[PDB]
Amino acid sequence: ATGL
Amino acid sequence: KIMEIKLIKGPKGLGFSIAGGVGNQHIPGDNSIYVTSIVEGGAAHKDGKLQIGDKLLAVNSVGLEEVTHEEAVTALKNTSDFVYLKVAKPT
Repeated sequence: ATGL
Repeated sequence: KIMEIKLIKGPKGLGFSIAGGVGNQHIPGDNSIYVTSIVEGGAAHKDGKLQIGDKLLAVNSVGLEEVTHEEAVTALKNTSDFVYLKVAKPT
């Protein structure tokens, strides 16, 4: 789950 | 139920998390990119359109349908200030  | 989101990257980023991608299925059977968290006060929160469980179709020119997580993250991060997101809404 990448936070950008 | 495709909608368009035009946003402006805040200082803290676009303010959302993604999951999904070929080899990284978020839903069994589904290689798609999916929004899993809308961060309080961030660009995306303040615009109000983007939603958890949203599927990302495109970001600017870069289609996000059937791609690796890492390709999605790269494209999402290669973004300027002005961000166009094409999304699909659930069910």
